[PDB]
Amino acid sequence: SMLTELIASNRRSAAIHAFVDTGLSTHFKDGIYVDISELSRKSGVNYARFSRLCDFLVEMGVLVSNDNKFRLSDECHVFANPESFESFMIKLEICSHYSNAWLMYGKSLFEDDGKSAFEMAHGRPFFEYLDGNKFLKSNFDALMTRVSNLIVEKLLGIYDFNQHNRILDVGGGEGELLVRISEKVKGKHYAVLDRYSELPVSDNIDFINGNFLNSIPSGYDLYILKNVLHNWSDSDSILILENFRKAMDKNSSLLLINMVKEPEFSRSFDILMDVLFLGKERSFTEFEYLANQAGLVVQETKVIDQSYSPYSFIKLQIK
Amino acid sequence: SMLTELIASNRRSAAIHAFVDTGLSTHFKDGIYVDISELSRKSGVNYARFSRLCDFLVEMGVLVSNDNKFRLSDECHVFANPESFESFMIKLEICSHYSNAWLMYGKSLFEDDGKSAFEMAHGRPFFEYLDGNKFLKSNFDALMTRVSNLIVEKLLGIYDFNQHNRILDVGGGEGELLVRISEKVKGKHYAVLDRYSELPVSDNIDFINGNFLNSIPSGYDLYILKNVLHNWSDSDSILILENFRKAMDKNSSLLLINMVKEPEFSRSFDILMDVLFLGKERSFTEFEYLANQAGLVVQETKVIDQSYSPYSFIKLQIK
Ligand SMILES: Nc1ncnc2c1ncn2[C@@H]1O[C@H](CSCC[C@H](N)C(=O)O)[C@@H](O)[C@H]1O
Ligand SMILES: Nc1ncnc2c1ncn2[C@@H]1O[C@H](CSCC[C@H](N)C(=O)O)[C@@H](O)[C@H]1O
Ligand SMILES: COc1cc(O)cc2c1C(=O)c1c(O)cccc1C2=O
Ligand SMILES: COc1cc(O)cc2c1C(=O)c1c(O)cccc1C2=O
Ligand SMILES: [Cl-]
Ligand SMILES: [Cl-]
Ligand code: NA
Ligand code: NA
Ligand code: NA
Ligand code: NA
Repeated sequence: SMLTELIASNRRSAAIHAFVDTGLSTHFKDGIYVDISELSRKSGVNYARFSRLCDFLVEMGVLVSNDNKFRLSDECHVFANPESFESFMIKLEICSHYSNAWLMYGKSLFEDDGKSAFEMAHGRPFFEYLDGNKFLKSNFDALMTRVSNLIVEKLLGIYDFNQHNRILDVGGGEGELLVRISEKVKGKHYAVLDRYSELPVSDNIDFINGNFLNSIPSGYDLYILKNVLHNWSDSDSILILENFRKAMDKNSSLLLINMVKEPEFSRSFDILMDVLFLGKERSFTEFEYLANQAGLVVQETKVIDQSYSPYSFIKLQIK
Repeated sequence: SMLTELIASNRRSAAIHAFVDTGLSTHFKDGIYVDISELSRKSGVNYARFSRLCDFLVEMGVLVSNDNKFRLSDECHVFANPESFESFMIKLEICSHYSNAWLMYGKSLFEDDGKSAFEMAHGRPFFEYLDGNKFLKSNFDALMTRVSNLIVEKLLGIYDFNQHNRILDVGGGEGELLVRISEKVKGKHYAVLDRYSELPVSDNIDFINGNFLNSIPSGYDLYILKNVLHNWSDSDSILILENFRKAMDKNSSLLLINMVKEPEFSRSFDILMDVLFLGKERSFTEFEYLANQAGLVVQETKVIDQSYSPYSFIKLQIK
């Protein structure tokens, strides 16, 4: 029935995980039709049991069935690429750590101790836990790198980065957003601030071990804060933006770049942010309120279209 | 995007689990519109965070919004009743044991040692593992009891049980099917065979600790095997049906009752049976083949429509 299949939504995620995480999906590059008998002989996957998984993947629209063969659907071409953001998303979505966090979600709703479902499961908040877990950290940082790579071309197209001299990407992770910007916009100073036990190394990138809850370093005319605030409470968000306002002079600019809450799109990500961080999706208006409270003003507003989600682009300056 | 929401199908299951497993759904009995402010004050659930969950549950069609209040959709009325099959399905669907089984599914497809994804995760096959896990055993047996209770009315309607005298339900679990048949079909001898560490007690029900892989007790004129064969390989299924043929005389009948593989219905359950048992869903044709190979012939076939799945009713007799 519709309802029992809704209850069993997890089966769709777990099916995709088996198909993509094993690397079986990498045999379906360039929309090629795959004979499962041949794939079974080449890969050593069980023919009868994988054929049954392929029938389910057809039902979900991941595979297209023709002439006793299967191809990826046009939109699922990304599953053939293990470097795609969707491949890294699949690795994490139903990993044990996320699963066990989701199992504490119900209980998390009856607590007001500021402990995420993730912390209730694993004993530390998300990013603190990732310091001790290479699987989660490597794959999460990899995922953030892939979605950074996807938006950078559109970002360069809607904002003049050439006007700026000193650029700091705050919570920039592996720092791939600025590495890509630095390749198109030459002759600037490029710095990336995050939590680093060992500093990353990249050509003409200054990696700074820091904490945006404590302080943001002064002496940059461009600050970038991309996909950070949705990991934080309203109070922690205001604290971060206040730390920016203190670090900024009259001429400096802050680019607040985030996935933005719109009524046309699914709320599933809003619930994941609650489970992992006690974070939330915010509308442009809700972002603007937090900026105002922190003593910042909106100079420019733009919407950037990504395949998976709309993005708010908010240029901020001190009042 | 549709694709990222497909990858994140698990979030739908986890949201329903948080809503139902906490008992919050039990505040929505009799299609009543609930004020979330009042529910938050009464239950101690966080208002803002539960309201966000309610928005996701409306999106999924579990909740219906009117006048800033929420009711269960008509089909989701079952979530208000903690004794419903749908409540027990929710409890098990994303429990840690099922999740960890699903995470071994990919690896299971490359092995041919007869070890299920579940056994690979947990160290024993499903039913053996349940002997040492009260959470899994009690909830699984409860789920089977609820779905037995749902089918009994239509089953009595399509077959004359009054013609029989000695009736054995094989792998009958808690014995709910025969207990319900017994209270509408009086004056018979009722027996239930399963794997019991302690024999259940029920009025005029003979509970038998047995093993249908080894032997079925003879002398019954009606045998019932409901929702067993989908837990077993084709070879183990033939063995079970062979043990019936040995136990049966000319006059005895075997009612093979099972969820049946139809093209119109989802293959998700077929994949779950692979993960948990190296089992599978079968068409009437495939069931008839197994029966024939065991030396049983089809006397009559009927289709029983249940809300969640179509059922095959197959009356079998010795050659
Ligand atoms: N207290 C803190 N100080 C600095 N960085 C922090 C932090 N807590 C979390 N972070 C970092 O914040 C980042 C959030 S994920 C976003 C990464 C990057 N801006 C992008 O959009 O692709 C992570 O890299 C995490 O390590
Ligand atoms: N070797 C074995 N011998 C007997 N019963 C077995 C068995 N292995 C598993 N079972 C039982 O088979 C049942 C499968 S679930 C089906 C239960 C019931 N017939 C119903 O339709 O609701 C479980 O109760 C399980 O304990
Ligand atoms: C916990 O996951 C995230 C944390 C972030 O700070 C930002 C993103 C994510 C995501 O999981 C994510 C995703 O799964 C798909 C597309 C984008 C993102 C994030 O930007
Ligand atoms: C392990 O799960 C099952 C094993 C069975 O032998 C029969 C059923 C199930 C189910 O999980 C199940 C379900 O989740 C929802 C409706 C029916 C069933 C079974 O009949
Ligand atoms: Cl997402
Ligand atoms: Cl089901
Ligand atoms: Na719970
Ligand atoms: Na189940
Ligand atoms: Na889970
Ligand atoms: Na889990």
